[PDB]
Amino acid sequence: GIVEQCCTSICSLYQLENYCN
Amino acid sequence: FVNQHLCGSHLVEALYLVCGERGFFYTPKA
Repeated sequence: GIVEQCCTSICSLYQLENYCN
Repeated sequence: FVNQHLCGSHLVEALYLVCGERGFFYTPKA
Protein backbone atom coordinates (compact mmCIF):
# COMPACT_ATOMS: atom_id res chain seq x y z
CA GLY A 1 0.00 0.00 0.00
CA ILE A 2 1.31 3.46 1.00
CA VAL A 3 4.86 2.41 1.95
CA GLU A 4 5.34 0.56 -1.36
CA GLN A 5 3.75 3.47 -3.29
CA CYS A 6 5.61 6.33 -1.52
CA CYS A 7 8.65 5.04 0.41
CA THR A 8 10.15 2.15 -1.60
CA SER A 9 8.81 3.76 -4.83
CA ILE A 10 8.53 7.48 -5.60
CA CYS A 11 5.30 9.03 -4.27
CA SER A 12 2.81 11.46 -5.89
CA LEU A 13 0.14 13.97 -4.72
CA TYR A 14 -2.46 11.83 -6.41
CA GLN A 15 -1.49 8.87 -4.26
CA LEU A 16 -1.03 10.88 -1.04
CA GLU A 17 -4.57 12.29 -1.39
CA ASN A 18 -5.99 8.83 -1.51
CA TYR A 19 -5.12 8.71 2.20
CA CYS A 20 -6.89 11.93 3.16
CA ASN A 21 -10.29 11.48 4.90
CA PHE B 1 7.17 18.03 -0.89
CA VAL B 2 5.63 15.04 -2.81
CA ASN B 3 7.85 13.89 -5.78
CA GLN B 4 10.46 12.01 -3.63
CA HIS B 5 11.01 8.84 -1.67
CA LEU B 6 8.98 9.57 1.45
CA CYS B 7 9.41 7.24 4.44
CA GLY B 8 8.54 7.41 8.14
CA SER B 9 7.99 10.84 9.58
CA HIS B 10 8.62 12.30 6.07
CA LEU B 11 5.60 10.50 4.62
CA VAL B 12 3.47 11.47 7.61
CA GLU B 13 4.59 15.09 7.25
CA ALA B 14 3.68 15.08 3.55
CA LEU B 15 0.21 13.70 4.35
CA TYR B 16 -0.27 16.27 7.07
CA LEU B 17 0.62 19.12 4.73
CA VAL B 18 -1.46 17.85 1.81
CA CYS B 19 -4.59 16.76 3.68
CA GLY B 20 -6.10 19.66 5.48
CA GLU B 21 -8.54 19.89 8.23
CA ARG B 22 -9.51 16.67 6.38
CA GLY B 23 -6.66 14.79 8.13
CA PHE B 24 -5.58 11.36 6.88
CA PHE B 25 -5.05 7.62 7.40
CA TYR B 26 -1.39 6.42 7.71
CA THR B 27 -1.58 2.61 7.34
CA PRO B 28 1.99 1.19 6.86
CA LYS B 29 0.76 -2.40 6.61
CA ALA B 30 -1.54 -1.43 3.65
